[PDB]
Amino acid sequence: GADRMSKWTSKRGPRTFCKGRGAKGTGFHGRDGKFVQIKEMIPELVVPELAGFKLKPYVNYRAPEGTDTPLTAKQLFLETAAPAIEKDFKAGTFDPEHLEKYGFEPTQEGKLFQLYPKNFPR
Amino acid sequence: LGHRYVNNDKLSKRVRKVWKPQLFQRELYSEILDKRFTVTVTMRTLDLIDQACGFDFYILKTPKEDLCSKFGMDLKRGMLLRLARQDPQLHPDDPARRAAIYDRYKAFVIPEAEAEWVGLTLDEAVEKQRLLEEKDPIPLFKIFVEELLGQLQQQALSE
Amino acid sequence: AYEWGVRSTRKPEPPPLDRVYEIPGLEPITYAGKMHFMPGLARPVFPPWDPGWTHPKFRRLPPLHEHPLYKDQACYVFHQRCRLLEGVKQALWLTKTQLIEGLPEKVLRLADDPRNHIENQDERVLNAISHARLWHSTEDIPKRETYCPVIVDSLIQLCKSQILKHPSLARRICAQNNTLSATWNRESILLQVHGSSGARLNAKDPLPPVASQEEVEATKNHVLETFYPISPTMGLQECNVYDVNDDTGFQEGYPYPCPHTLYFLESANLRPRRFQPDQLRAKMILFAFGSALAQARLLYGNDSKVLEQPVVVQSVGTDGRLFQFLVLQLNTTDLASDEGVKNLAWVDSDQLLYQHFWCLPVIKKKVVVEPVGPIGFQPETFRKFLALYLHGA
Amino acid sequence: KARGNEYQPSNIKRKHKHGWVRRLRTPTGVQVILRRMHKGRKSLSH
Amino acid sequence: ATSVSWKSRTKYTVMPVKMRKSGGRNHTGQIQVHGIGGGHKQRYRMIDFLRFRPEHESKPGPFEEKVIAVRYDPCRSADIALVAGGNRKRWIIATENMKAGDTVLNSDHIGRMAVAAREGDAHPLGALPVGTLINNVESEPGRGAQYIRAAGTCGVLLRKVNGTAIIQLPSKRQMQVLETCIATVGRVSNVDHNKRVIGKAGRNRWLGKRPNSGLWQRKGGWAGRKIRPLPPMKSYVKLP
RNA sequence: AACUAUUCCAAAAGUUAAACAACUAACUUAACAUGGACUAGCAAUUUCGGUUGGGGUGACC
RNA sequence: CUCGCACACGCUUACAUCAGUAACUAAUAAUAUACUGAUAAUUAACAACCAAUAAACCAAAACAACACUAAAACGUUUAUUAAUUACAUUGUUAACCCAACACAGGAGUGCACCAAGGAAAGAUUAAAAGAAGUAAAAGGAACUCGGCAAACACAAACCCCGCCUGUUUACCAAAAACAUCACCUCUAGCAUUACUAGUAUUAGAGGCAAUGCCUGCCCAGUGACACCAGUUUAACGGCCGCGGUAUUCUGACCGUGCAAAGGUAGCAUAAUCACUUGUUCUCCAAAUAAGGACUUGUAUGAAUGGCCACACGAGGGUUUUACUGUCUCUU
RNA sequence: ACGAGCUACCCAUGAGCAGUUUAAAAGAACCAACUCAUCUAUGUGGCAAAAUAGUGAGAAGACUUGUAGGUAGAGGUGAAAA
RNA sequence: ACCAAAGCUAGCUCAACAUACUAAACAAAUACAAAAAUACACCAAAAUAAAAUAAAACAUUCACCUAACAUUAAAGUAUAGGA
Ligand SMILES: [Mg+2]
Ligand SMILES: [Mg+2]
Ligand SMILES: [Mg+2]
Ligand SMILES: [Mg+2]
Ligand SMILES: [Mg+2]
Ligand SMILES: [Mg+2]
Ligand SMILES: [Mg+2]
Ligand SMILES: [Mg+2]
Ligand SMILES: [Mg+2]
Ligand SMILES: [Mg+2]
Ligand SMILES: [Mg+2]
Ligand SMILES: [Mg+2]
Ligand SMILES: [Mg+2]
Ligand SMILES: [Mg+2]
Ligand SMILES: [Mg+2]
Ligand SMILES: [Mg+2]
Ligand SMILES: [Mg+2]
Ligand SMILES: [Mg+2]
Ligand SMILES: [Mg+2]
Ligand SMILES: [Mg+2]
Ligand SMILES: [Mg+2]
Ligand SMILES: [Mg+2]
Ligand SMILES: [Mg+2]
Ligand SMILES: [Mg+2]
Ligand SMILES: [Mg+2]
Ligand SMILES: [Mg+2]
Ligand SMILES: [Mg+2]
Ligand SMILES: [Mg+2]
Ligand SMILES: [Mg+2]
Ligand SMILES: [Mg+2]
Ligand SMILES: [Mg+2]
Ligand SMILES: [Mg+2]
Ligand SMILES: [Mg+2]
Ligand SMILES: [Mg+2]
Ligand SMILES: [Mg+2]
Ligand SMILES: [Mg+2]
Ligand SMILES: [Mg+2]
Ligand SMILES: [Mg+2]
Ligand SMILES: [Mg+2]
Ligand SMILES: [Mg+2]
Ligand SMILES: [Mg+2]
Ligand SMILES: [Mg+2]
Ligand SMILES: [Mg+2]
Ligand SMILES: [Mg+2]
Ligand SMILES: [Mg+2]
Ligand SMILES: [Mg+2]
Ligand SMILES: [Mg+2]
Ligand SMILES: [Mg+2]
Ligand SMILES: [Mg+2]
Ligand SMILES: [Mg+2]
Ligand SMILES: [Mg+2]
Ligand SMILES: [Mg+2]
Ligand SMILES: [Mg+2]
Ligand SMILES: [Mg+2]
Ligand SMILES: [Mg+2]
Ligand SMILES: [Mg+2]
Ligand SMILES: [Mg+2]
Ligand SMILES: [Mg+2]
Ligand SMILES: [Mg+2]
Ligand SMILES: [Mg+2]
Ligand SMILES: [Mg+2]
Ligand SMILES: [Mg+2]
Ligand SMILES: [Mg+2]
Ligand SMILES: [Mg+2]
Ligand SMILES: [Mg+2]
Ligand SMILES: [Mg+2]
Ligand SMILES: [Mg+2]
Ligand SMILES: [Mg+2]
Repeated sequence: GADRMSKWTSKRGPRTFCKGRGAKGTGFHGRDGKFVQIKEMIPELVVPELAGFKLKPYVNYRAPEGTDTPLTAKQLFLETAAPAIEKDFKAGTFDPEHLEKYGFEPTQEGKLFQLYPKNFPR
Repeated sequence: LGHRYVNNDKLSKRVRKVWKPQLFQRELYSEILDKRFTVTVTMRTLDLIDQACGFDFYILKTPKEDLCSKFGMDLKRGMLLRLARQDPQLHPDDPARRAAIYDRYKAFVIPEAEAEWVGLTLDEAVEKQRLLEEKDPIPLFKIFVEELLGQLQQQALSE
Repeated sequence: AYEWGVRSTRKPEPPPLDRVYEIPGLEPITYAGKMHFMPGLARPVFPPWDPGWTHPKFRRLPPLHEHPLYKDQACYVFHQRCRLLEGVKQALWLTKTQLIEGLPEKVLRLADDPRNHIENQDERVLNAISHARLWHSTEDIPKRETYCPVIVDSLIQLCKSQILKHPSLARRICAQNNTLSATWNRESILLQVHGSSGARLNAKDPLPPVASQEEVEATKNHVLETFYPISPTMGLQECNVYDVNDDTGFQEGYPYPCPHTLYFLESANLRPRRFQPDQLRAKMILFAFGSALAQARLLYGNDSKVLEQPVVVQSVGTDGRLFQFLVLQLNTTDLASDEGVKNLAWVDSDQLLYQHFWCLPVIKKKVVVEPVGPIGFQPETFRKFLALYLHGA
Repeated sequence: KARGNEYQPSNIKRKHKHGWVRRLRTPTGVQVILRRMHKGRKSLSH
Repeated sequence: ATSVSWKSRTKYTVMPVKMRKSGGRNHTGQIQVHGIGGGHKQRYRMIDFLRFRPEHESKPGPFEEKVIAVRYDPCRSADIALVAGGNRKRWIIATENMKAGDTVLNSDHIGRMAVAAREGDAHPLGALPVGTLINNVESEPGRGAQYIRAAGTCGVLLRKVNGTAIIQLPSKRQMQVLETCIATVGRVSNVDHNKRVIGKAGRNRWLGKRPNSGLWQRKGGWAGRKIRPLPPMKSYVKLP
């Protein structure tokens, strides 16, 4: 009676059925029928030099935790744009038209990593 | 859609029957929209157009329920818009004809906010209203900047 | 007239546009807003899409007229695979050439000298045939696609074995798949023989002209036969994008400048995908001619003139059991007029290297009637082959 | 002759006849899926 | 479900093109015509039924073509001929004695003197003698041949009246046409196709015919020998 | 009944004379196609009264 | 003793190693490919995935020389553009699948007939009856519905019905039923989804059953054409009496009634209501069987076809030989 | 609503047919694989919801057969056996 | 003496109220043969409910039968029906 419940996988069908397990495509099919890899699609791991740096996978037990404050858009506004805006309004140099000097970005399409359509994996 | 008795004797067979209107291909001229549409109409439609004395009259002069067509309501929405706007593009060359025509229909003229909602399905309406309300959510940088300017201008005015 | 599509197939005419699009001064409301189809709303119309940066693969095919090499003169091209309706007639007419039955007598004298035979001819050639037709494959009965090039190459080897006795034969080099472009103008019709042949034997030194002056002058009085209903261009490729430049497949300063012999194989399994023997003859006429013409315009130049120094090229062609021999002498670079001196071609046609071949013993009433091997063998055809190979020395 | 072996398995046939896509390509099929959803079936379709 | 007809190929080709038989089934898949299916596999040769077809629109004049070969065709009863002129070849339906290496004239030109009719010649009806034998007959001018294409069939031109031709179809019915319509002169190929004897049920299967049903039906009123006065004459001439 | 063909009347589009005699009618119809009829095909719905020296036939009511 | 190895399709870890099996799976144990647990495992070169648009090509596969008819699967080259840059992704176990079972069943292809696979018997005893086999004195169908089955035989003849190869009631009918070449009727004058990319030597709706000799008479009824007349039977269907006569049984002849025509040719006790085991000849020692004739069959009979015939038939009957445990009569 | 993965008939696309006899691949002949299912005996809650053993019929064809697709119940399909 | 026996919980049922009415969970993947990141299109649609049954058969008829308007009465009245 075949099998209803067990999931549908490349192991199950005929020769003609190949369904990946969910790894991401690195390329396309070329002229010779041979497969071509696109160096840009292959994720390049960015790994910092860890050797000269002191932090460890675990933390000392007598070391204290702290009162837990989730970072909010407000707190981030106040630690960054608030001192600068206050400095330039107190000096009357404040310009409601261009906020770009404070770090505000009008549109995301220029820069490499955009936040809203979210150009980057991790 | 219904049933009939054959022979009209109640004692005969009872039988499903459907009575279909006789349809015609006729091209009609709209003055206000200045156009000839090729429309399927009935003899009844032609008689009502005759009775209301104009094609455009018939379309303006009849309620939504009596036309029954979505196309009728769109014709009406169109020329109602052309009347409330007094659209110059009607007859670009001759303001004489334009004023002459816009004249006879002056009884049906309705404001603009009303005129674009007349012939609308609930679907089309909901869509339209969704498009008028379409806004990209305002960056929190803006809002926080305005709160901060409020606070700074009340710190400056207090001393 | 009866048109050749069928309504059911031709891509469906666009749905009749929504009625809200006939009403002047009115904005239709569409599902275009929601980025997906909805019933109850009008179908949106979109501008033909322009992805401002063009992608090499996924772009629409560039129309032909946009090319830098586009020209309004239709040029008729003959490439490796074209079939001519009237084969040798057409070939001759396009080439301005007279046909002669046998091979040149120089070549025949080269063929009948017992000095020019190999060690054991009948033995070695029977072996070459058997090898090609049977022994060279794992399978019982090899297909033609394998055994045609094999037998031509076996024979080329048998002849190459004579480099010991006449050591001028090392002055030659073999080439495969060269671009060949020869453009010429004939009777207001523009012709170009363009493409690749299979295999080409090139020499360092040119080939001595094989026709006495009597032949060349008897050529002046010869009238070209004509096929009235059929245009001479029939079977060629009408082409609107082409280059007119003389191109032999090699750049300047090629150590082996002089085409010697062209080899044309028909290796195809199906009959209909091969050439009729006649069409094949035509093919090698045209191609030999192109090969010649290129050279002729290299050593002399684009000016159209009768030649004080004729150019000679040879060609061989095959079913693999059946050979076509051709020798061509090019006397003329002006083909525009019909009335001058004509080029010369000797064609030895339909020369059987062997009658038939049996790969399995044929048995009748539990006895062996016919053994494995070739039936009938013409040493003559190989002799002619050798001759054409030996024409340089 | 002898019966009961009527079912001769093929995955292509299985999924073409009874599969998800096949059930969504027609209104009736969609009503099948809807009924099964209603009853709370573990497997809506093949 | 829905099947697509094999009959879509836009450009004309002399080369045999591959076709799919469908035994009696419409595009819905039900049987429409009983008793059809599974003959030998067949390729289809495209036939040009418009005999007068100027190669280029540049030179309109009456032109002449050579007959290259006369071949068997699986699709129809008549034998067909490969005909070439200018740069183009086409298949046409071969007349009875048409042989390879032949010459055939195609002409739209009328004239007061008529014409001496050869076989493969195509002329407008007006241009022929009044007793001639014709095949591949157009209905309206420019339409292409429909009538009288079967093997060994011939119609006959009966008379010419009022810029119009009246001809006699193989069913012995009369047909009236403008005299500007083209027809080919002669009897169609393969005249003995009538006398061919299918030897065994098998051969009938080779021809793609499935056997009759087995049900016994009592003959009805329709059967008998009906002797009907020959029908009135068909006229494709449109009166003003 | 529907459906499929036939035939006809009406609907719809038209076209003609200014009609005839003395001191309004008639005709037309390409494909669709409506309402009402006609003739068939293909069909739709429904039923097999009782008595009886078992039922049936016959007879009877 | 011999259904073996692999692939496809399918199955989905049932495979492998170590350990355990009181009980659970094996129709029983031993122990374990099938129960239990833990731990592992199939690695791409094979396979899947793996370009479009124009243009030249009428020329079968059959060892393909060349042809046959039913007219036939399978590609080159030329031009125009085709991201150009190691290593992508996925199938890889098995003793397996479909039959409720570890089912004598069903299962495509390539290679093999052994080099690979396997075990008919848990242990006895040697009653009947039953199954399967080998042998049998004398006889040789006397058995029996029938030579069913069997046999050291593996041959000849004759009828009936169907011409023939073929098809059919999967699971009680394989036939004399159906189809079928052939022959006949009807209906159609024509274009982009069937018929058909066809065109009356064609295509549909049917009848009948090759071949051979034939296919008689009837249009009143009922149909169908012709919208009424009239035409149609290779349309549905029909095709008779009573009295008197040759010395005598018969009735060429005569009378008369009724019909639209009055059953013609042929064949005939038939696969043909009954009478019927008709009568006679042949075959047997003996026949309601078989064959041949006679034959009113008052209910045969001519394309709902009639008569002969070749070849053919797991059709239904009959004779001869031969063979035999079918039987005498069993062992 | 769901069903043509069985089966009836189609459409695409593949695959098989050795030996012998014959001028012959002729819906010829002998006889395997293969396909059928004649006659008998077993079996009859069986090995089997149609099998086993023997015996038979066809075996280059109106042949067998794989894969994918089609036709759906007032229907389909049918070399009519409802 | 075996096989067995005994529980009182899991939850349910019917109403009331009620805001208002597609719960929960969504990182990725999901309408290729659902759970398979990535290429030039198509997309979509409606036609009266019928019958079993009651009428002791059945032929016109046969409440309710997936259409908001409740309740006390008028009233099983006027009417409708092979009356
Ligand atoms: Mg299941
Ligand atoms: Mg798979
Ligand atoms: Mg697999
Ligand atoms: Mg790679
Ligand atoms: Mg089952
Ligand atoms: Mg055909
Ligand atoms: Mg033919
Ligand atoms: Mg028939
Ligand atoms: Mg019949
Ligand atoms: Mg009723
Ligand atoms: Mg009764
Ligand atoms: Mg009674
Ligand atoms: Mg009684
Ligand atoms: Mg009694
Ligand atoms: Mg009675
Ligand atoms: Mg399983
Ligand atoms: Mg294990
Ligand atoms: Mg156990
Ligand atoms: Mg394996
Ligand atoms: Mg035992
Ligand atoms: Mg015993
Ligand atoms: Mg015994
Ligand atoms: Mg014995
Ligand atoms: Mg004995
Ligand atoms: Mg006896
Ligand atoms: Mg006895
Ligand atoms: Mg026997
Ligand atoms: Mg015997
Ligand atoms: Mg015997
Ligand atoms: Mg028979
Ligand atoms: Mg049976
Ligand atoms: Mg069967
Ligand atoms: Mg049989
Ligand atoms: Mg049986
Ligand atoms: Mg019969
Ligand atoms: Mg006859
Ligand atoms: Mg007969
Ligand atoms: Mg008769
Ligand atoms: Mg009559
Ligand atoms: Mg009559
Ligand atoms: Mg007799
Ligand atoms: Mg009798
Ligand atoms: Mg009788
Ligand atoms: Mg009859
Ligand atoms: Mg009879
Ligand atoms: Mg015979
Ligand atoms: Mg017999
Ligand atoms: Mg038989
Ligand atoms: Mg039989
Ligand atoms: Mg199937
Ligand atoms: Mg054989
Ligand atoms: Mg045979
Ligand atoms: Mg058996
Ligand atoms: Mg036995
Ligand atoms: Mg056997
Ligand atoms: Mg046999
Ligand atoms: Mg036989
Ligand atoms: Mg299917
Ligand atoms: Mg019923
Ligand atoms: Mg039916
Ligand atoms: Mg069948
Ligand atoms: Mg019957
Ligand atoms: Mg019956
Ligand atoms: Mg009742
Ligand atoms: Mg009751
Ligand atoms: Mg009842
Ligand atoms: Mg009801
Ligand atoms: Mg009343």
